[PDB]
Amino acid sequence: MLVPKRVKYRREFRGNMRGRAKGGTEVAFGEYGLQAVEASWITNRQIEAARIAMTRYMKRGGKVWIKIFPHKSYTSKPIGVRMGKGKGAPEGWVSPVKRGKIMFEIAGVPEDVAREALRLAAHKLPVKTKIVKRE
Amino acid sequence: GSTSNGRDSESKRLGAKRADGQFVTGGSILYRQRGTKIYPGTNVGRGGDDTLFAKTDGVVRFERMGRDKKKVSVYP
Amino acid sequence: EKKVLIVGISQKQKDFDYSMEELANLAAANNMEVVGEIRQNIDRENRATYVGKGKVDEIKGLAEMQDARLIIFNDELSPSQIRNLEEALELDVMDRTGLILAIFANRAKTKEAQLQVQIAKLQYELPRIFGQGEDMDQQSGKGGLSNRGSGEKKIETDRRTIKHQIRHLQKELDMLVDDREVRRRKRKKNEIPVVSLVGYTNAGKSTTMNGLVRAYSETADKQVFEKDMLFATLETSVREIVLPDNKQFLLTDTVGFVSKLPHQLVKAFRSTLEEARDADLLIHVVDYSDPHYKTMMKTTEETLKVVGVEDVPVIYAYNKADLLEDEMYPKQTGNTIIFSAREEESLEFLTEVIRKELFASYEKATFLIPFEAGQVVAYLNEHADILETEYLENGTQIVAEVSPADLQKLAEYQVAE
RNA sequence: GGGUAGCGGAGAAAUUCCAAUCGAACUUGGAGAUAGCUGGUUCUCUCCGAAAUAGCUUUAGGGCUAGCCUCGAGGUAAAGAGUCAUGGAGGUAGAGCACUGUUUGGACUAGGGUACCGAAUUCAGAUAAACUCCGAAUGCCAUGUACUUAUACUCGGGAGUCAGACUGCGAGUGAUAAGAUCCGUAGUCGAAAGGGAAACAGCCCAGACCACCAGUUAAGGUCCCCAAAUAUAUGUUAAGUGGAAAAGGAUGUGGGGUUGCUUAGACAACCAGGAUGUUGGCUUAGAAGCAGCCACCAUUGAAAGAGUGCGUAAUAGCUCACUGGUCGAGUGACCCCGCGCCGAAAAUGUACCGGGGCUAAACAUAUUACCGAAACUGUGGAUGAACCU
RNA sequence: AUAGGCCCAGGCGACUGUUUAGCAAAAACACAGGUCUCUGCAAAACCGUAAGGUGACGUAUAGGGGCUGACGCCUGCCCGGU
RNA sequence: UCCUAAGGUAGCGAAAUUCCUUGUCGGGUAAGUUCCGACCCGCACGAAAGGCGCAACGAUCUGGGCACUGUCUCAACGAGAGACUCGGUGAAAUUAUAGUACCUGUGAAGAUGCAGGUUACCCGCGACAGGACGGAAAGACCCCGUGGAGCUUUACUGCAACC
RNA sequence: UGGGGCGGUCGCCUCCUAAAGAGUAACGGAGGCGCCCAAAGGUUCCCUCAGAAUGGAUGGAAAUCAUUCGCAGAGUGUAAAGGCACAAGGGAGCUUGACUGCGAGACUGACAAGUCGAGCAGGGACGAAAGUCGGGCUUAGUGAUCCGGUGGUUCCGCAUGGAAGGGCCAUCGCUCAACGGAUAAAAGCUACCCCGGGGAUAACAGGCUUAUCUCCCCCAAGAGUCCACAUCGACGGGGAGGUUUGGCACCUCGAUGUCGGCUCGUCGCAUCCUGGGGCUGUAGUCGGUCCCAAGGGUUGGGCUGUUCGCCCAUUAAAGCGGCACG
RNA sequence: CUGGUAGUUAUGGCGAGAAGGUCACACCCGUUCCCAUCCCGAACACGGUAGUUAAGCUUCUCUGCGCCAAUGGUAGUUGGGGGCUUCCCCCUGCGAGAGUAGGUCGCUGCCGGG
Ligand SMILES: Nc1nc2c(ncn2[C@@H]2O[C@H](COP(=O)(O)OP(=O)(O)CP(=O)(O)O)[C@@H](O)[C@H]2O)c(=O)[nH]1
Ligand SMILES: [Mg+2]
Ligand SMILES: [Mg+2]
Ligand SMILES: [Mg+2]
Ligand SMILES: [Mg+2]
Ligand SMILES: [Mg+2]
Ligand SMILES: [Mg+2]
Ligand SMILES: [Mg+2]
Ligand SMILES: [Mg+2]
Ligand SMILES: [Mg+2]
Ligand SMILES: [Mg+2]
Ligand SMILES: [Mg+2]
Ligand SMILES: [Mg+2]
Ligand SMILES: [Mg+2]
Ligand SMILES: [Mg+2]
Ligand SMILES: [Mg+2]
Ligand SMILES: [Mg+2]
Ligand SMILES: [Mg+2]
Ligand SMILES: [Mg+2]
Ligand SMILES: [Mg+2]
Ligand SMILES: [Mg+2]
Ligand SMILES: [Mg+2]
Ligand SMILES: [Mg+2]
Ligand SMILES: [Mg+2]
Ligand SMILES: [Mg+2]
Ligand SMILES: [Mg+2]
Ligand SMILES: [Mg+2]
Ligand SMILES: [Mg+2]
Ligand SMILES: [Mg+2]
Ligand SMILES: [Mg+2]
Ligand SMILES: [Mg+2]
Ligand SMILES: [Mg+2]
Ligand SMILES: [Mg+2]
Ligand SMILES: [Mg+2]
Ligand SMILES: [Mg+2]
Ligand SMILES: [Mg+2]
Ligand SMILES: [Mg+2]
Ligand SMILES: [Mg+2]
Ligand SMILES: [Mg+2]
Ligand SMILES: [Mg+2]
Ligand SMILES: [Mg+2]
Ligand SMILES: [Mg+2]
Ligand SMILES: [Mg+2]
Ligand SMILES: [Mg+2]
Ligand SMILES: [Mg+2]
Ligand SMILES: [Mg+2]
Ligand SMILES: [Mg+2]
Ligand SMILES: [Mg+2]
Ligand SMILES: [Mg+2]
Ligand SMILES: [Mg+2]
Ligand SMILES: [Mg+2]
Ligand SMILES: [Mg+2]
Ligand SMILES: [Mg+2]
Ligand SMILES: [Mg+2]
Ligand SMILES: [Mg+2]
Ligand SMILES: [Mg+2]
Ligand SMILES: [Mg+2]
Ligand SMILES: [Mg+2]
Ligand SMILES: [Mg+2]
Ligand SMILES: [Mg+2]
Ligand SMILES: [Mg+2]
Ligand SMILES: [Mg+2]
Ligand SMILES: [Mg+2]
Ligand SMILES: [Mg+2]
Ligand SMILES: [Mg+2]
Ligand SMILES: [Mg+2]
Ligand SMILES: [Mg+2]
Ligand SMILES: [Mg+2]
Ligand SMILES: [Mg+2]
Ligand SMILES: [Mg+2]
Ligand SMILES: [Mg+2]
Ligand SMILES: [Mg+2]
Ligand SMILES: [Mg+2]
Ligand SMILES: [Mg+2]
Ligand SMILES: [Mg+2]
Ligand SMILES: [Mg+2]
Ligand SMILES: [Mg+2]
Ligand SMILES: [Mg+2]
Ligand SMILES: [Mg+2]
Ligand SMILES: [Mg+2]
Ligand SMILES: [Mg+2]
Ligand SMILES: [Mg+2]
Ligand SMILES: [Mg+2]
Ligand SMILES: [Mg+2]
Ligand SMILES: [Mg+2]
Ligand SMILES: [Mg+2]
Ligand SMILES: [Mg+2]
Ligand SMILES: [Mg+2]
Ligand SMILES: [Mg+2]
Repeated sequence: MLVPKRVKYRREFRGNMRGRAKGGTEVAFGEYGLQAVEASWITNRQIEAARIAMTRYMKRGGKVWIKIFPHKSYTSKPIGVRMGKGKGAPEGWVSPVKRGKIMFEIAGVPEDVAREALRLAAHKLPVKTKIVKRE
Repeated sequence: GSTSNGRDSESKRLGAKRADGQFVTGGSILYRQRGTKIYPGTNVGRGGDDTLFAKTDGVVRFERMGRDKKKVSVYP
Repeated sequence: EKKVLIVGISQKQKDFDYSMEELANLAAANNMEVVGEIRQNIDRENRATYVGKGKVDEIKGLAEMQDARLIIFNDELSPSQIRNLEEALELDVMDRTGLILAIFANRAKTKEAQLQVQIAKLQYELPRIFGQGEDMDQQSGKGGLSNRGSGEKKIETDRRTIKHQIRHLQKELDMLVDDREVRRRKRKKNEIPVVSLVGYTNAGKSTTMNGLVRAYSETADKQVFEKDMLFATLETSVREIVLPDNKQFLLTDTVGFVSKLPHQLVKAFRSTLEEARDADLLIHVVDYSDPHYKTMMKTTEETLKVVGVEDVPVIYAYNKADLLEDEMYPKQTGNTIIFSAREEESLEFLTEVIRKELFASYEKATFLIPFEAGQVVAYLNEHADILETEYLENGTQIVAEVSPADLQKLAEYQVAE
């Protein structure tokens, strides 16, 4: 699973996800891509599952791109611990995706199997998506 | 089950202390800083810890020296 | 890759070095690497700290100078031992049971296996609630005559909670067991012989089944897993085999075994060994290129007896006989086979072995199918081994061998010479 | 009948007994001990009117100084407030890769033994509270001769307060939970009645000196309970949606666009045809369009496939694509939008519009009247301050 | 009318006895027995500021204190620390 | 072979002592988390805080059996004393004023009293206890107070006593 | 102090939170300090770094040499931020201003304290001169009062002269670190406990939330003798409920009785039996799954205080939950 | 025409190519003294012009790098109002960053010579 090799600080703020995507709002590498319509956090587990289900249908033919990466980390507390006494220990890694950001790319396959592969990927992500193509 | 943080210093009240165009008495402080964010211009001297004061009575004028620097001056 | 130690004591075992190396292999399987092997030869395990008063210091020093985090012990520890070791070594501890549960919890890729692993882990962690809660029981609010505070004790409340959340999974596993026999209904109604395979990990069971399936199965695309990692196959798979003489039976593969398996997990595999429990021919694939093969074989028999497989025709099949230099394979002695499951002679050899074992009531009997009445020529071609056929003016003459069910099913068509 | 007396006596030992009292008897005195703790504190009207914060504290439910209220008295280069014009300090929102971390895909392997690199160059594309080549809106400081408006400041007498709450916006901790906790900013409650939210301190409108069987409006409303539109014009919904809840599923319904075919006859139906080499080859006991693999032709003809689905173990038989005819007005394929449907389960009794009830008395756009408060106005009274005569 | 239910096996305490008036009758206290130790008589110990007393009108086979608790078999190693 | 003053001897051992634990095997029972006999893996038995046994004794604690029975399956009848009606005498705890319903909701988050509906002629007698967060006792549990008291010691400072 | 205790912390400096002036909290996210330097201070004069490539070397990837490129990619006693190449960085010559008395005026600020300062006088260092120098590129490296010790003094000195003693200036003695320091001097048990208060603050029950828990679904890799969807369904995703383990601390401490059993029940349906039906890997018998359905029914014993659980024997069946865990 | 000496945000710089010169300015020669090198007359210091425009310096050309820079649109946002509230929409005022049309091989002051 995609994790950073090392980080400067182990703890980070939750942040916010308001506004349009700063960059990457268009397809540049492949010819089809999944575009987010809403905004939500995407963990690294959902990136992996949406990728195996995406290359398995393509039978390992053609190249896919991952346009997002889980830079930020989040923490959690055990059950039975009261509030306070510091901060929790990190658990996973997330990538806050604002609306209008392409998350995947497809090239090297015909029209029929490009849309179907993207369709199976979208069902594993918690955001409402749309299949978009280049020009 | 504990935190090793929880330490901070005491704020030093930095920043400007007189405004542009305001008549100022000699010997008064104009700008408290660390290092040299603003250079002393005419009738202005920099102290031991880089506080710009006024040497003569006059009018404070913040003004721009060469492309990437600032200075403060006092004009009678 | 985590850095760990490996500790074990002899305690009157007959397999000390092999079990130690097996623990090393198991640790290497869990993406865990070893940086020290401490072995003590004490007769009886120390009641308080598994190893001993003095050996703890040696373990502590070696782990301190070897940069290791977790220590993996060779046997399950009582809660007092867990607390004492974790408090003296000021690090974490873990036994064989916890390690193998973690291995299974990661290799499980189905709902049944996951539920079984979860129930076994919960049962494992049931005795340690005392030490889990002692720290908060030393400061459990305390006091005295509350006159309004509950009616029980903290430890007993924790036991009630854990038992309440364990019987639910017990009921769910009972329901799952009842479910698993619905898919067996069609096999049960039609009496078809089944050949089930058992053995020790990496003995070649999956490779044997894959070779047979590629040899005879119509759906040759249907294959099985095959890898060198511990516990590659964790779920049983059934395949239907069609020998060229139009004979039918099924062939099933099972998960493998390891030494000193926890008794909690064998209760869970009691279900996964149902297919071998009710079988016709067994094959016990014993490795023949590993010197502790006698130990592994016997361990297989004790595990099978624990499950409840007995009074079953067993055919032993030693594998990997290519590796051994100057050996005659394929061979056959008594009920023992020497072969390698990667060649087109050993496989076919074992096929006629199974043909001898299973089908032995296929007596031959001539038939005279009426010429008009079709649908019987076809039936006596896909369910028999037709020796010769003849054509007459009053019908057709068939000579072949069929099951004793067919001798009475089609008794009238036979004609005596 | 006697002995042991409270800093004491007895105790086969239980903190056991010493006048219904014993981890230290009863009575009087010091004594109105002390209580940063709880309770209580008695007549009326007029004017003004807070705080629940900072600092320190054996300090945290206490106190002291400052902040916030009230009374009195002073001095003017009138110093307070709002807006306007002008001048400034400061790196947030946004954005960006020019530095530092994180990171994707390609060309790229001087040299280690080709990422396994010690790695570096370059192209393209991302990312940041503790990154910045940049950088607003507001806020803040000051000058003015601007226009408007009433406070500021100093000295002195008297206090109370230092448990705050919710709502909108910007953050932290939490799980981007809590009527949670902790800050900044504005409002209301506290200390605020009145009208609307059914009832409902904090939400919306709005600040009660007294009297009136007078009028105009605000939020919210006008079928009945209940004052005022069963109002006007143009459309949507059929779900009681309106009046609860997602991923996902769907020939519900209305409005636009792009298009094929068609009165030299479109779709749908009805009639007829639907074949020859030939059972194509291989594999099979068996493979004739239809167990499986290989090219998938020519022929009659305007049509018929080396056969679209049934069927025979397999032949047989059924059927379709396509063609001709029969009658004669429209039919087939995508995109966008509005309103709707399913997903939809809990415990005393309908019980997720206040009720009745509604197919508008629901929703969208626009327009006009009215009801509606202690608000504002009208009439008559009582009163405080300032300034005048 | 008045007048023992019995039997098998185990833990504790040897037994009769004493105890929390008014929640606990006991496996707790005591006990005959064991052992250590102090005391030569104006004894040690205890009450009292002292005088005066108990011990005792006793004498070491006597008197005060600590632990164990019939009876049977036993009571192991350590004198560095206090 | 390292350290220590020395490294737990005999006798017992899932125990009034075992967390894991309903340890494991055997007995008793149709079925025995308690009981009895064994094993030793004694968290954390052990020799005058005595170790291991032990006839007699016990309103001691524990397990089993015979006899017996309304303890029970499952309750039925009868006697007396209260209760109940009449004559005599005649209190108490409690109490803001009360013409003192149900449901769903609201509210200081659990309403006879608020909102919307549903029910309900006025006054009593014998019974039952769901509510009046029913009565009694300024919660003992918990926390607080620079409150108190009793007890301990290699806490501070002292006194008696003795050398 | 998200009840108290165990754990951790208590004073000072730097950054983020901090919402573009200043200030701004939390048992919020990261680090340092309780010094060092006799030159690591002053002044005058001079110059410039890291790294890389190239050729020769004992000598290697990296030691010293030459050239080229090189706006800081180095350095600045030490942590971070701000700053500095017209040096605040690096060399050399001379020195002790790391001086005495002060100080218009400002910053910060409740107080006690803390910070900057042109300029005047006395007497100097460096420099030809103009001039610079009241420690260090700036911001941490420190604690009052009382009481004692040491040095000085044109102060007082209980009738007078002295003296003892005190005063004034300079300086020394604190892990008073709980760092605005109660005293020169200080640890525990209470289940034998007592008083004044509190729902300002915990244990039962109610309330908000739904991480966890129960149940229901979406996609579909796979299993199921071929066969995703008879029956299951991984890696992932979305909800309903308020029975579990939790979080908060809103009512109750001038008393809301707290487990299990007994008697008595009533309600929900996510149905254990019985009733009707669709699919089936439904030949028959026996079953599996789903839809409608709450009318009635839903056992007696052994072990344990037990809820639960295991076991013996039955039954058409031996349901799951709410009602202050009725 | 040139040698000094200042101001001005690099539109003023970098890089590239050409022309020129003893009247200046430099390159250059030598080390006696003043002075000098952790060694070195390289630099500094001193004494002169045998030689030279190949360097520095002056003039001319550029858009290759750099620098400066609109208009329009967009993000954001004060005030007011709405929602289906991880957030989103409407009216008025302010208004970037990036990208771009475009500009740039400098502009002024004093003194001495030719
Ligand atoms: N030398 C040799 N190697 C063999 C033989 N059979 C199998 N192997 C190898 O050993 C490896 C073990 O795989 P295999 O034994 O099939 O897996 P498995 O035993 O089914 C794993 P599990 O038993 O847990 O299901 C295989 O990769 C195969 O290449 C043999 O006969 N000889
Ligand atoms: Mg600071
Ligand atoms: Mg200085
Ligand atoms: Mg200084
Ligand atoms: Mg510039
Ligand atoms: Mg207690
Ligand atoms: Mg396998
Ligand atoms: Mg006494
Ligand atoms: Mg008593
Ligand atoms: Mg006691
Ligand atoms: Mg007594
Ligand atoms: Mg008494
Ligand atoms: Mg007195
Ligand atoms: Mg007192
Ligand atoms: Mg007023
Ligand atoms: Mg108060
Ligand atoms: Mg005050
Ligand atoms: Mg302005
Ligand atoms: Mg930003
Ligand atoms: Mg005053
Ligand atoms: Mg305060
Ligand atoms: Mg407060
Ligand atoms: Mg507040
Ligand atoms: Mg909130
Ligand atoms: Mg709050
Ligand atoms: Mg609070
Ligand atoms: Mg107000
Ligand atoms: Mg108040
Ligand atoms: Mg009001
Ligand atoms: Mg109101
Ligand atoms: Mg409401
Ligand atoms: Mg009202
Ligand atoms: Mg008023
Ligand atoms: Mg009107
Ligand atoms: Mg009306
Ligand atoms: Mg109902
Ligand atoms: Mg009025
Ligand atoms: Mg009037
Ligand atoms: Mg007895
Ligand atoms: Mg006794
Ligand atoms: Mg007795
Ligand atoms: Mg008693
Ligand atoms: Mg008694
Ligand atoms: Mg005497
Ligand atoms: Mg004793
Ligand atoms: Mg004894
Ligand atoms: Mg000694
Ligand atoms: Mg000695
Ligand atoms: Mg037992
Ligand atoms: Mg016992
Ligand atoms: Mg026993
Ligand atoms: Mg002894
Ligand atoms: Mg003992
Ligand atoms: Mg002893
Ligand atoms: Mg004994
Ligand atoms: Mg006995
Ligand atoms: Mg009677
Ligand atoms: Mg009477
Ligand atoms: Mg409510
Ligand atoms: Mg209610
Ligand atoms: Mg009512
Ligand atoms: Mg009555
Ligand atoms: Mg009441
Ligand atoms: Mg009460
Ligand atoms: Mg009280
Ligand atoms: Mg005391
Ligand atoms: Mg601000
Ligand atoms: Mg600020
Ligand atoms: Mg620290
Ligand atoms: Mg003092
Ligand atoms: Mg004198
Ligand atoms: Mg004198
Ligand atoms: Mg303090
Ligand atoms: Mg009390
Ligand atoms: Mg409260
Ligand atoms: Mg609670
Ligand atoms: Mg309650
Ligand atoms: Mg009360
Ligand atoms: Mg149902
Ligand atoms: Mg049925
Ligand atoms: Mg059925
Ligand atoms: Mg029913
Ligand atoms: Mg019995
Ligand atoms: Mg409950
Ligand atoms: Mg209850
Ligand atoms: Mg000339
Ligand atoms: Mg000379
Ligand atoms: Mg613009
Ligand atoms: Mg711009």
